[PDB]
Amino acid sequence: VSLDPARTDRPYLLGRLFAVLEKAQEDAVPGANATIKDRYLASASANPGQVFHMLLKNASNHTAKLRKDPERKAIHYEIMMQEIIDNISDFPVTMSSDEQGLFMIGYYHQRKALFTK
Amino acid sequence: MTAIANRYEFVLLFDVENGNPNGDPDAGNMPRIDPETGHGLVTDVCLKRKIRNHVALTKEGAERFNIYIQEKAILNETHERAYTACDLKPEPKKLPKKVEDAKRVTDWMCTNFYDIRTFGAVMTTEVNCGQVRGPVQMAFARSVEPVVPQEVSITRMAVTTKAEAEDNRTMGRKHIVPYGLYVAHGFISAPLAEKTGFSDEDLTLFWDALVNMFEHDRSAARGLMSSRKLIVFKHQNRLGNAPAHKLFDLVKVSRAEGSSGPARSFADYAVTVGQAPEGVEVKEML
Amino acid sequence: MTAIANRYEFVLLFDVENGNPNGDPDAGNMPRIDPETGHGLVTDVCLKRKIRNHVALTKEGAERFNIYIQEKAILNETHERAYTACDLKPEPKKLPKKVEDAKRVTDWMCTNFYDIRTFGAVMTTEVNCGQVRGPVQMAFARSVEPVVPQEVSITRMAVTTKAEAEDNRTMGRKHIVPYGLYVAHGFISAPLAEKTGFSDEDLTLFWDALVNMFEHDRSAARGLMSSRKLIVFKHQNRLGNAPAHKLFDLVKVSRAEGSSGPARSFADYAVTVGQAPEGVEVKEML
Amino acid sequence: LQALHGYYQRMSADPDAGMPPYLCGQCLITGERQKPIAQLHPSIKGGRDGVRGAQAVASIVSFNNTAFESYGKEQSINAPVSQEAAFSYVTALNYLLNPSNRQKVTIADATVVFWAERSSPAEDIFAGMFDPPRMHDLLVAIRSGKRATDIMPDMDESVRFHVLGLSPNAARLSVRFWEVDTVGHMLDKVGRHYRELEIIPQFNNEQEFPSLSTLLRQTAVLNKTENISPVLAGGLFRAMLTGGPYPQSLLPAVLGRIRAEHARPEDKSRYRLEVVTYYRAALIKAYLIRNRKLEVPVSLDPARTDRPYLLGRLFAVLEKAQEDAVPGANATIKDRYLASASANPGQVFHMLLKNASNHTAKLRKDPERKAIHYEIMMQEIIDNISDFPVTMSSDEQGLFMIGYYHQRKALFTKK
Repeated sequence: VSLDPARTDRPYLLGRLFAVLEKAQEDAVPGANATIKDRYLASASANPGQVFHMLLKNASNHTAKLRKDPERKAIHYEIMMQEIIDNISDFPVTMSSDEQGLFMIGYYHQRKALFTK
Repeated sequence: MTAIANRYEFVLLFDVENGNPNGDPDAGNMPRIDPETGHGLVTDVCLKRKIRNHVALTKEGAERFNIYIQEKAILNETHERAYTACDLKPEPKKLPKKVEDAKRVTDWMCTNFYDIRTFGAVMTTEVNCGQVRGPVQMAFARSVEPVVPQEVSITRMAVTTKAEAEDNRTMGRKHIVPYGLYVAHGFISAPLAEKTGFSDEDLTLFWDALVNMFEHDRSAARGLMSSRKLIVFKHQNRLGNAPAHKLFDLVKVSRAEGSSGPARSFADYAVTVGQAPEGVEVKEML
Repeated sequence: MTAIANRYEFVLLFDVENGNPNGDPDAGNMPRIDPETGHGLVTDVCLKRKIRNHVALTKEGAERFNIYIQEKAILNETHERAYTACDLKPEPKKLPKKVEDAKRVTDWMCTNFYDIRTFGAVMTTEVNCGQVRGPVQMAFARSVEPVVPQEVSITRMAVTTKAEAEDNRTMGRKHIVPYGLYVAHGFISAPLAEKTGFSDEDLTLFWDALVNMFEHDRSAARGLMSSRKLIVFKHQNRLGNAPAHKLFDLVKVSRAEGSSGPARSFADYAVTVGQAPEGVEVKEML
Repeated sequence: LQALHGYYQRMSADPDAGMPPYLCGQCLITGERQKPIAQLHPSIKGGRDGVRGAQAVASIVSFNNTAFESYGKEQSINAPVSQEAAFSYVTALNYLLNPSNRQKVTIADATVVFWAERSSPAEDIFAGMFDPPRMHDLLVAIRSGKRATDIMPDMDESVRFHVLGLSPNAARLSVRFWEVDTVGHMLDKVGRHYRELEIIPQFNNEQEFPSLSTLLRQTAVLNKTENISPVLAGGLFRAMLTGGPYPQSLLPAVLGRIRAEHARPEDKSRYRLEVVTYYRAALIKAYLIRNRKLEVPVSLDPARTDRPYLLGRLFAVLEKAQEDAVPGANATIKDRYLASASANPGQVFHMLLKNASNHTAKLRKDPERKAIHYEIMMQEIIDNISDFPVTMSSDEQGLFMIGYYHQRKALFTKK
């Protein structure tokens, strides 16, 4: 995958975070209506500082749900969450139209990487 | 019929609780928001709809107070009715080639229909009676603070269709806003009013509609909504005595002392109004 | 009507909020933009039309205060009237020559019609009446910052034409600018005025028109628009004393240091005016 | 102009196309000395029949006004030629312009005529083959690359061939281009011209050997036969038969059209007309070859791996979503964003993507859930990219349209 695991660009990081969150959720609850993407893509971009902290609540709940089962992937995700977030000093208030584009890129690269076996 | 003789400006305030004020028909059905800032938005069309509803409810077909049967009607029929009512042969694409009767196929409308008299309409349609501009205009509504839409899940007893796959049989969604406070602006023009006859009694009825708009609107999804404030500026001559933007600046909204993080009631806010120039009259008690 | 005796230049600033300042006839009806930079654009033509409207409104057709480029008019009839009022009848469509009394038909049109007196007109059409330049000019308006036009999806609960083919709602859409600030330039020249009689009273009228033109322009699609600044440079003799571009450089616009994120109000910007050379004097209208 | 005089001499001895009717100085056209000099020349046919758009009576040489006279000499004395030479000269021309004989064609501003130095079938072939309505076996022969003699050995490739293009203004006449090449060389260059133009057709009914008059129209404001820039009509015709570069002005012209276009329900076509037509794509491809020396394929290339070409592909796919989402669509992103996205990608693509989500989402809730197939493709494309460029130069803005046309076709092939 074209994913660069050492970019360290804040919007890129954010997009990767988003993707991982989505994947986690997906694993947690088979047969769901839709994705996280569908519900909160817009908002995230609009106002990163207001939504991420809510997303991380649900993340935990999902992980909890998962881990109890033999499918203890979900520990592997949590480590990634650790790593990603580690590099971030604070959440942005607003994002330019430009870094919005960047944001997207990061998302996609990470998405494909997760789907790899 | 005697038109008004002064220019007007006004400001309106309202809020919501655990409701969807106006659903976006493209974004699933989520509330409308500012993509850049997260501020909420409300279309003026919505408001006008509400006002028309209230007028129809309260007057109930009184003369000169018809509402253009806006619900599910074939609009072009009323135009040929104006033509035939004016004794003019209906013209699909064009107005009559006769100034007086040409305008009459519209003046009949103005006499009959209140909402046409107030907002105007496009009437160059497949039956042509012309155009109207409307003496009353409004802009978009904007929240004073960012909003955070929420979504919830629903079960179901039963199945609509032949779902033979064969508990809790179905999911469903709802979209809500915990809290929010909104503002709006509006204008009234006398020179245009002279062209349609929008008169004082109509203005009073309009004020009443604004005060009591929400009371008859209860629905499942609507939640709880109400109006809070209303300030009216009245110039002293047919053309105003000050710019509009200066007037709207006299009203200011801010957090109460007890900020306490998330806002959840009207009580959280403080509202104040300045003092107007000499040529403008301020009445706010409405 | 004596001509003015000095050269003039000026700069104008104005806002927009949740509106479409000028629709593009090719791009569906999106706002006009610079495809390469994202900056917004406004045609001078629009401004001119606004001015004409305002004048018309205010003056109400007083002598020497008519306007010529008027709603659905057939223009060559006014040329034939000018010819006839000068006791004469026109040449055929070729008209490579001047008209049979160039002075009197041109002066007849100059006298009576204000906007001709101001702007000029191409008028060597099939009824010849000559040709005019006009002393007052202005260029395009460009936004200080790139803009982000956005589209809005809306409904109607009624249909126009009986061919329902199904009684149902109808979809539509809108286009808006969240916010934007514009700048424009203009010039006035004495020698041209000498040829037309453009007089100081006209100039005062002109200033007033500029200050207030927007106030009478409210409509559905417009939103809220208003003028904010106006600076006028006056030279001390019949011909200037400094290049134009030098003067326009004295006005500087920049965002207030405290603001961040996308701009949303005139308070987000700071405006500064310098000191003019000795041969010019600076005055601020608004 | 020796050509005309020699032409008349050639066949005037023959029983058709030539008739016998008709101080002292040096006759320029013939170079002979001490012959009577004509004071004025016979007229040239105008009108539709003659030179289209001209005055009823037209001339090549005229000195009406003082500003046109030099060294104190008056009227036709400014250019001495014998009476017989002028007669024959004019006569030949007049004959040629006769529509009754297959030697004339009209292109935008101008009327064009041609002849062979000697009697040959070439005259016949060229009239149709340069602007199509044996027919096309010799066309695939020159497009392939083989010589003309292969298909028709009889053709003396050594024979000379003439071409002349004229356009009028009032009663006076002008010259836009003139060419004198030989047979062999001439259609060799025409073969080359066809190779470059080659593109996969979008619909089965479309031309395969597009007519030059067809192509020019496509640049018109409203697809009208008028409104064609007389300068591009002259430039392309000369570039075709000389084999030189296309005029630099051509490319931004095309891009302008694509910017200015919007669908025309008023024309009541069943399909909402495509902005990047079959024809427009062809013109763009050809320009990148001669002028820019690029490589570009005839069909979709899944391995191309270039940011401008990739981004063109991307725009195609995400459009498809829209179409499916809303059958019988009102307007499409093609009608509004295509100019912006191709010039200034980093300012628009962000939001474009966001929108696409909703389309996908709605396609995912309904049956026929292959939003999925589109979703994969996006991912694939994306991976190859690092960053969105802020601005693209014109050369970058051709490739984007080619990537779009190829990718859109690729999807039509499915449906």
